[PDB]
Amino acid sequence: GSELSERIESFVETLKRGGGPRSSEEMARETLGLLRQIITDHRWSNAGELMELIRREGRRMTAAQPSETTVGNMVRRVLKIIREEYGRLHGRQESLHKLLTSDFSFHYAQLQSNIIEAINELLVELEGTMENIAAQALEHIHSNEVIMTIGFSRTVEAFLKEAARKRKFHVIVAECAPFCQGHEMAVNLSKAGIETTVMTDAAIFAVMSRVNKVIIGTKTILANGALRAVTGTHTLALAAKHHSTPLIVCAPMFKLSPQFPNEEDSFHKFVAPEEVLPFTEGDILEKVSVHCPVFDYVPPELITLFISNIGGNAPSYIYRLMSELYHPDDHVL
Amino acid sequence: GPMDDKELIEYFKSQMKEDPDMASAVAAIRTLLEFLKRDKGETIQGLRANLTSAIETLCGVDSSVAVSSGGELFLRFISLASLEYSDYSKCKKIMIERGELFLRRISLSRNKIADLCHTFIKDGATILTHAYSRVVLRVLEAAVAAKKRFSVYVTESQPDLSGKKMAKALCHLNVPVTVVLDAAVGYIMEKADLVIVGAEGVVENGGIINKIGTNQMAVCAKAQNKPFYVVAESFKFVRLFPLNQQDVPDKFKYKAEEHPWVDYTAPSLITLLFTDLGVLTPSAVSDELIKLYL
Amino acid sequence: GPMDDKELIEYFKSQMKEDPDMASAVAAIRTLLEFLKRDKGETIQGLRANLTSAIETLCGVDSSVAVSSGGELFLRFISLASLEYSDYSKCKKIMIERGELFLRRISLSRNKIADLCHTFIKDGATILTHAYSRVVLRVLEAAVAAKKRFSVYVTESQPDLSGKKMAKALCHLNVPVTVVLDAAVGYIMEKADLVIVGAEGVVENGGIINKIGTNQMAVCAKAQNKPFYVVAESFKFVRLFPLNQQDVPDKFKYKAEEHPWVDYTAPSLITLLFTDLGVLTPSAVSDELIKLYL
Repeated sequence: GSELSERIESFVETLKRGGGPRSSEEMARETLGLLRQIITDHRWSNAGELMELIRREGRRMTAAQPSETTVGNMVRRVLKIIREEYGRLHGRQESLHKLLTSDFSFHYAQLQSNIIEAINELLVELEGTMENIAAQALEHIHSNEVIMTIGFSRTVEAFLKEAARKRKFHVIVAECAPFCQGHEMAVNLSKAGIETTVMTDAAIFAVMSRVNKVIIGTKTILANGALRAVTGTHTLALAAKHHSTPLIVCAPMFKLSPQFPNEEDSFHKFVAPEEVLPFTEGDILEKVSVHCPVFDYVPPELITLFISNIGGNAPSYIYRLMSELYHPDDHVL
Repeated sequence: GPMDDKELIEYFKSQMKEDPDMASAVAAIRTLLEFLKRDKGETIQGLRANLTSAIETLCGVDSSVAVSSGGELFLRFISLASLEYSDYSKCKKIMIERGELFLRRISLSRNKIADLCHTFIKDGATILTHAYSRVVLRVLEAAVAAKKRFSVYVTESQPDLSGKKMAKALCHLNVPVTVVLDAAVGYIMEKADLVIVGAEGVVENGGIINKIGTNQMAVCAKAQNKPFYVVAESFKFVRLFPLNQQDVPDKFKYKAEEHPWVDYTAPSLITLLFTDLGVLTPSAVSDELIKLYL
Repeated sequence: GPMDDKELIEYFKSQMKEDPDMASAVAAIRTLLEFLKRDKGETIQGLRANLTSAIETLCGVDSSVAVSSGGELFLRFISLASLEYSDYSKCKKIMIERGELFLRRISLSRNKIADLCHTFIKDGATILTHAYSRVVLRVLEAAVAAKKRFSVYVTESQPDLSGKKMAKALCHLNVPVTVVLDAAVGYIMEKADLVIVGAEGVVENGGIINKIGTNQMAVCAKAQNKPFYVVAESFKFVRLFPLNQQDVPDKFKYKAEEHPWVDYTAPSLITLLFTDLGVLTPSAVSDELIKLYL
């Protein structure tokens, strides 16, 4: 009751003010725990009331920070789990087969336990996602390869660290300006014995002719296979496509969002201009427009392969995965 | 038997003329179902043969891809219904009920496509269209109803000036529109922000069969990195796999010097497809067709 | 002066009408040379100003790029002649004789282009052309005179059906030709082996200015790896650098909803150019223009 309300308010304020869970997996775990607490503590009779309550809470959390798609993905996953459990306990996707060959008000006592155990199984699968992704490193990295990365991705770091246990290769890291988090990735990889190079994004094209493949992380994966990545990733993808360099996206399954790139002006995250132009510039700041987008849109045609905890896939198959995780009626939320 | 070829053609033409908004495929499916209503048969084999002959003569009336798509979809529907019920009477009742539901569902696909596609139109955008299309008109109407401002370019479609008809229909709701030549596709491409076209038929690999000028516009949009969107209904999903322009069946090219009426556009030239199933990549059409046929 | 604007236009039109084979640029250059013949002036400054005004009037008569290119070429010729000889009296005779020789050479240019270009057509080839072009017609005549057998496809050129005129002129010498819509260039591209078109003007970077359907035709040829050959005379070399389609001067698009008459084709979409200077890459046009203007 009161404790749940305080937790929800704290989560919303943390999302609004930034910070909090640095790891995306940690944020997904916290969202799943909050949803589990909402299901346990709040009073509901049938599946419809629970779905409406979850929809309202997910709407609030999404409006708190629209750029954090993991919270909305978790809300939609919980809604799909609830729908599946209700259909299994009560009854027995849109397609041509369904079109040709032709009510959540009922209450069941054991529905809540099934929902809770399904959520617990989802959390358990979430805990082992990084190791599952990293276990496929050897199938994609050969001897004396050159790998190009941008920013600081923990999944890519685990990928490269696992691959380095048995193979020798070179890794080039571009500092994702202004927040040059690529330096941390470079020093972490160098601490593991991998030979690493530090360079600015301005050189991404220049060295791209000597890169064998590109391995990057992402913030969100759209329904068409497009990426919401860190800024400068679109340029890296274009440079890789210019040289036909394969581009690999190491992204967990919980970063898939059933949204489409139709939305505008809310995609990129705009932060204070101080990161790009310091306040000490003076008078010229009065008549200069400074914009600092944090995220970038990458079209699906620039992506070669998606590596997730379930294996490797092409972007053209992403829709099917998105059909297996989310109900089409929960896209609007 | 009942309702010979003359009555079938008369019913098809009457359904087309009474409601000009209704598409050719919808009218063909209505004619086939209303044929199913009065057959006076006892076996599913003769019913299937009679329906196949009815589809043959209906495609003889209209050489459009959509009519054949509707015929194949109806045949698959009949086969699926027969798969579940062995007795012919119960199967026929189920077929009539499911056909009524199918007609109801396909009668409102255009509105679903409009509601799912109008979001992709931005304020102040420049929309390029090829020829007359009820679905494109509906999505532009839905975008206008959303208090959005945009300009539209349309080609004249020299064989039959359906571009002029589309321009008048767009002026009807006070939309700034322009008419350009079929040779001005490349010239005006740099001014358009996105391209939206219809489709008479969606082939297995995700490509489309459309008016003769669609391929040029798709290639020109690809050469200038412009998005290419296709609005098409589910009942236009054909299990055809053309390899080039010459591989398109001749029954669709002609009778609808060398003046073909349709062309094929490869899936690699298409960004997204807007159907009553949703927003899909070209790869999803093949999955749908595979799932339909076991 | 000795010749007035009215009779200048009359002479231009009469010279065009008397010999329909001669191109607009050749007639304009002949009219300018005739104007220089009867000027009654004594100052090279007044001669240059009068020639500039005459070129302005002639370009006002017809809005073709070739006329302006010929005017600029004539102005450069006058400047070179003035540089060679300081005295105006001695300069005028040199200008007159050099202009006569220039007229002879620009008259022989078409046959030179045909002789140097007919070799690129193979037996059993399928040549795709866009609209009417006397240079393309002469090239195909020379190819036929070489006992070569080939087929030709032409587009109807919707704004004015010059494609039908080209088809009739080709049938005149018993050449198997076909007429297709302007929307069927992409459809028919896979049948053709190579593309030959004319050019109203050759811009600085090697691209061409041509009829409205040329750009999409070149893009479609590029998308299918088909060679795109351009036949153009030397007097159509203009120092213009259009960045896009909108960058083309408006005096050439119109008067010759919205209907431009010309488009620009980038040098990267052109394989080779056949001129009276020979077979050139698009990079050679810039070298020629740089060498001409010091």
